[PDB]
Amino acid sequence: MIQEQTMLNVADNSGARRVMCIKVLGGSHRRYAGVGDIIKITIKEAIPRGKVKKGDVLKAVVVRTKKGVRRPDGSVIRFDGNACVLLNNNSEQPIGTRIFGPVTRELRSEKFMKIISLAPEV
Amino acid sequence: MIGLVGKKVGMTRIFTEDGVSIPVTVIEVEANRVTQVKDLANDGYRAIQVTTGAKKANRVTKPEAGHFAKAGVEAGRGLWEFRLAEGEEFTVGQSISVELFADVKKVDVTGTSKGKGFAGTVKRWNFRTQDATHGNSLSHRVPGSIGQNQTPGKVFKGKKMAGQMGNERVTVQSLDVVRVDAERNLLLVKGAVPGATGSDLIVKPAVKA
Amino acid sequence: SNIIKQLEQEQMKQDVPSFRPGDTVEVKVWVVEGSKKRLQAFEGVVIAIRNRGLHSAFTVRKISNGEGVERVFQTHSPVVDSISVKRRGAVRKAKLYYLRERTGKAARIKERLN
Amino acid sequence: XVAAXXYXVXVXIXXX
Amino acid sequence: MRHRKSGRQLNRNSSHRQAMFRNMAGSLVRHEIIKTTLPKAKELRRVVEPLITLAKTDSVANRRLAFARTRDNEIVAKLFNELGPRFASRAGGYTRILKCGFRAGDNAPMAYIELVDRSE
Amino acid sequence: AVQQNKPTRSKRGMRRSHDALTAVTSLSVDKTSGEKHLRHHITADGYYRGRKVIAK
RNA sequence: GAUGUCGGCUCAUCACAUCCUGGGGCUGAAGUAGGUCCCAAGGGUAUGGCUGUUCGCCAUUUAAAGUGGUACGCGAGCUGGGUUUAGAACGUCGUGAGACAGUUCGGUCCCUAUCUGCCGUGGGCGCUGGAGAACUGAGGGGGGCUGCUCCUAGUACGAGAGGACCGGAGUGGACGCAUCACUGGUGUUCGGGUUGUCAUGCCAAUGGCACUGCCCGGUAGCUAAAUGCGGAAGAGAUAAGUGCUGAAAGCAUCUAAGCACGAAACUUGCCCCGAGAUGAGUUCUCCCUGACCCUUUAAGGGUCCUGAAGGAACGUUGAAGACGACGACGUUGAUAGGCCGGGUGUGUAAGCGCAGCGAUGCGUUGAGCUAACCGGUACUAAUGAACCGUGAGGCUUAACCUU
RNA sequence: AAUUCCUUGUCGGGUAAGUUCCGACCUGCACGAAUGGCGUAAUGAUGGCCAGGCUGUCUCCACCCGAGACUCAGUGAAAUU
RNA sequence: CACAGGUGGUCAGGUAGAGAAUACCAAGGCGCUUGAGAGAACUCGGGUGAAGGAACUAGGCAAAAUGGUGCCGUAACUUC
RNA sequence: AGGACCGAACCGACUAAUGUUGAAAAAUUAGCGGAUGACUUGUGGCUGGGGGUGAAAGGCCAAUCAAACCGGGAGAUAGCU
Ligand SMILES: [Mg+2]
Ligand SMILES: [Mg+2]
Ligand SMILES: [Mg+2]
Ligand SMILES: [Mg+2]
Ligand SMILES: [Mg+2]
Ligand SMILES: [Mg+2]
Ligand SMILES: [Mg+2]
Ligand SMILES: [Mg+2]
Ligand SMILES: [Mg+2]
Ligand SMILES: [Mg+2]
Ligand SMILES: [Mg+2]
Ligand SMILES: [Mg+2]
Ligand SMILES: [Mg+2]
Ligand SMILES: [Mg+2]
Ligand SMILES: [Mg+2]
Ligand SMILES: [Mg+2]
Ligand SMILES: [Mg+2]
Ligand SMILES: [Mg+2]
Ligand SMILES: [Mg+2]
Ligand SMILES: [Mg+2]
Ligand SMILES: [Mg+2]
Ligand SMILES: [Mg+2]
Ligand SMILES: [Mg+2]
Ligand SMILES: [Mg+2]
Ligand SMILES: [Mg+2]
Ligand SMILES: [Mg+2]
Ligand SMILES: [Mg+2]
Ligand SMILES: [Mg+2]
Ligand SMILES: [Mg+2]
Ligand SMILES: [Mg+2]
Ligand SMILES: [Mg+2]
Ligand SMILES: [Mg+2]
Ligand SMILES: [Mg+2]
Ligand SMILES: [Mg+2]
Ligand SMILES: [Mg+2]
Ligand SMILES: [Mg+2]
Ligand SMILES: [Mg+2]
Ligand SMILES: [Mg+2]
Ligand SMILES: [Mg+2]
Ligand SMILES: [Mg+2]
Ligand SMILES: [Mg+2]
Ligand SMILES: [Mg+2]
Ligand SMILES: [Mg+2]
Repeated sequence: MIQEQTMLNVADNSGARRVMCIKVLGGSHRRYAGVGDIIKITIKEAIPRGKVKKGDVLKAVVVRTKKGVRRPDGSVIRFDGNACVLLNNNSEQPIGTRIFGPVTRELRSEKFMKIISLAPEV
Repeated sequence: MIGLVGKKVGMTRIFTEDGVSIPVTVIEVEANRVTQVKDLANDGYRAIQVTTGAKKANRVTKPEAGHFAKAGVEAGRGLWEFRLAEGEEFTVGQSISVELFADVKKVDVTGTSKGKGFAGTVKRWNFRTQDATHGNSLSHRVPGSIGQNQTPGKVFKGKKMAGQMGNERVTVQSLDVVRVDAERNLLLVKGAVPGATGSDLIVKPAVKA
Repeated sequence: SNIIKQLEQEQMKQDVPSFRPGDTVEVKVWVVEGSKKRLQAFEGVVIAIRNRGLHSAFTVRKISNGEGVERVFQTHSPVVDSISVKRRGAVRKAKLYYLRERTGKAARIKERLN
Repeated sequence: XVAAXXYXVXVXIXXX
Repeated sequence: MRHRKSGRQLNRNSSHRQAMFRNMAGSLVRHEIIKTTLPKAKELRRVVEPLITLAKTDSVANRRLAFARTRDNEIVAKLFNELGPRFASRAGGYTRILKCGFRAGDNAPMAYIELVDRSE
Repeated sequence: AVQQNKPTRSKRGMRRSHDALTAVTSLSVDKTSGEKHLRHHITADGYYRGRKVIAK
């Protein structure tokens, strides 16, 4: 459950360290974004020689949440932190070339197939 | 089509081989016995009156006992009516079992919702609470304004206010039928239905379809 | 009561091994990618067990690729193929939620020698 | 406004 | 809502209620017949009767358990030496409530709660 | 907060239309003592349903 | 001889000069996308940064972020930041007291609801002998939103770039209703750890108090963040609009006679209430089959006998409840408590033995304890009675028995 | 600027976005030298702004423990008209 | 007013504690002159809270948080 | 040593909630400032109304203050209700 003002960790090598969600895209009065959902973000902390800089406004897809994901049998997978992967503002498509940490099977959708291939686990 | 009178046994789940858990409500549908058949000539409309279950003999009043005796059926715990669909004929004394729903697929379940007593506007009508701090004086969960000024000079009929919540007839539509077990007199439907455990339910084939 | 009990009993598995909180357990789960059905392993420490008949569940915590991951499994689901205890653990508590704020050496559990 | 400038600093009559 | 909830609050806090019923249980064991308000009598059954059930098996552990709940050695002795034996063959229902009228000072419904054996 | 007109004696009586008390209707008679008592309550002498309960 | 001001919050309601969604005409309308006008009020119609602001600008959304009326809606509903009391200062004006197209810091918001209204919930009487049920439905209310992807189809169209209508499928946002099987919250009525101190003679073991002393878990119930369902299709009559046949007016012409299409608006279809619908309805079943007097002689009064069906009261109570009400049960009995077995929770009690200088560990032992849960069981409490309610139910016409 | 009407002046910084804030410029409507000018370590229940921690302040409220409210018995006001 | 306010001086036990703070007690003194039930909305005084963490608001108002002793270590600036 | 520091008694009164026909004609609860001094407190004394006293608010002078209270001129005068 990510909303505006929520800070997230970055699970790629784009160069960002901390990002803040500024909009939950999708509909009028949409409250939360979970896992596969796309959000508008602003970069709060970044490394010196990265592809992105502090203050940049772009898009990201959530990959890990503390709330977690429910499965058809009723099971739930939870993580210790909230993480997202930065996407190009225009054509989505991950800016980074490496994915760090496990992702979930909710991402395989052709839109995010590149992420699945690069993820270490699941 | 006609429906049947059952009882809410409780909720459970059905694991499918695929690995999907289906939340189900167990409805005990015992045999429904026809006590009266309404016809256009005598009553002005077509319907069947049914009874189900059993009742203590000492609790059956003589007026009620006489009614059951004419039909020739044993006394049940109540009486319910079902409107007929013109192509449907039933006889007095006939027993109808849960096998009626063998190939129905979707049902509408009617029951009495659980009673919440006197409820406030926040709970009853989803009103937003006012500020908890920042100076608010004794007005955290109060309704707020209830009208305008002199022009109307009154409160309009239907204004959402505090009052009795629950304990009323409710119908949930288009519920998938999961399993029909004639041997055990059981009907499994996906999802929750109105009422508490032990409450009477009215199950009918879905109208929306 | 009796009716629901009977329905639930018919679906319960008869091979569940005995495990206690603190034990390292390996759970095999069916993963369906298209039409290919394979088995994936999830190994970690049992931190919670809900004993509730057909509705029994247990929570397993592991540190994967630098990230803490918890998975709540439904015991009698057909998705869970097999459960195997790898190591026995000695704890005093029924629920081990204190392990969420402990890492590395501080999160180690002593072995239950019986 | 009709009744401004303050009355009882807000409580009206007062005295008490 | 109080759906399916058990226990009377009796316009008291939790600690006060526990202490009051502990005293009342001792009074009933000692005198075998006490007069109180009808609501209090109904609630007392769920405190005294479990103590009599506990007393039917005499062991150090059980005596200490009874002490923890009553905190009176005279009461503990009577439970294990007299009441236990007297009610050995009775399956529950050791007390009887008899309604007796209304209290003069406040019109409170009153009742007499006594042990079934009595025979005083 | 307060009335604008004095309510009449008529409206006063109408409000008190529901203030009447109800009598007990029936008093039970003990089988042994023959003493009247409120039903399901012990008698003044102590008898209840024929038995001399209570020594007072 | 008082109608409290701007903005915010809460809660709204109507108009249509329509912002979105629906229908249509013209286009300097190829398609996609637009312009403009007509019909249409069913539903829907952002969150933040700055400022007391309304407004506005800016950032990022959305199908869209409509315009107005309602004492510029709403302080006996909330706030009190701005204006507009008494303190103080700056700029400015004045010889001065003081003052302002001005700035700036600080500065008590009262009311127990009689009536109307509104949301809920009862008592009385009526409905024409009394009673227990099931209904019919006059009438009233609720609901009515919409994105994206895929197929049709890279088809129609187009030099190319681009790129459809109509029709179908899937999956979302917001909103609503129900529910507790799951994931969770709470769980001062369950189990455990622990600090200080007091007490139970002391040891050991326990209890009180310190916010439940502080904490860690957690049963039932309640519940959302949890998971089921909904908005429809169809029908009728239409709006703008499009027509067919067709004169007046030998031609034309949608109209005058006649006939057909046509929208989220209207009447229905879906859900809930509903015979106080005084126009008080219908159907089924049950109960009562006695004598006498009197007078003003009639829908008259009284006496004795009788007391039905059913109801109420009382008691044990409920996933029902402010109180009434409503549901279950009262010995021919599982209604509540207890008790028995189980489950669930906590996590290996006490006592004893062993090892150790000791703190402590190990064995007995997954032990002991276990609320609201499940299945049973008359042990305790639901007393025989009494009370209310009667004794065949008006008149006038038809029809019928018996035309 | 506790002083600037025009005015949210202009430029720079901070923020995704800053009528407030900080640093500048000078065009000072209408600063200015004991009705003192400009600096200034320490101090302040002083005015303005930003950050970390923290949270039911809020998204959006849920449950629980007490005192009232509700029912019964005793006593028994008020403004207003 | 048998009113939750005000009123100078003296005395000064135990365990923990720096203490006349604070917690539990001693000597001693009290349970506050309406009670009994119930366990609705709403108000008052409190406890806990999934994910988020000032998005609230004129303003972090209120709440939450920090909190002890010993030792190590500590910037610009300064009237030292 | 100190109008030094932290913090009870003691003296104050910055914020919030409650209360506003109050428990109280200025309080209660939770926080808050000073706390060896220009400190605080008991008993008695002195200053009197165009007067006093005032680390100055037109503050205070017996719940009263841009001129106290009590009695008198006095049935002041009211082109007003
Ligand atoms: Mg206020
Ligand atoms: Mg106030
Ligand atoms: Mg409040
Ligand atoms: Mg119960
Ligand atoms: Mg009380
Ligand atoms: Mg306590
Ligand atoms: Mg006037
Ligand atoms: Mg007037
Ligand atoms: Mg129009
Ligand atoms: Mg319609
Ligand atoms: Mg207005
Ligand atoms: Mg008014
Ligand atoms: Mg204020
Ligand atoms: Mg102000
Ligand atoms: Mg002034
Ligand atoms: Mg002045
Ligand atoms: Mg007010
Ligand atoms: Mg729970
Ligand atoms: Mg000891
Ligand atoms: Mg047991
Ligand atoms: Mg049972
Ligand atoms: Mg700038
Ligand atoms: Mg700000
Ligand atoms: Mg000057
Ligand atoms: Mg000079
Ligand atoms: Mg100066
Ligand atoms: Mg007193
Ligand atoms: Mg006093
Ligand atoms: Mg005091
Ligand atoms: Mg003290
Ligand atoms: Mg939280
Ligand atoms: Mg949390
Ligand atoms: Mg803000
Ligand atoms: Mg805001
Ligand atoms: Mg604060
Ligand atoms: Mg605090
Ligand atoms: Mg000092
Ligand atoms: Mg204080
Ligand atoms: Mg100090
Ligand atoms: Mg004078
Ligand atoms: Mg004068
Ligand atoms: Mg004169
Ligand atoms: Mg005069």
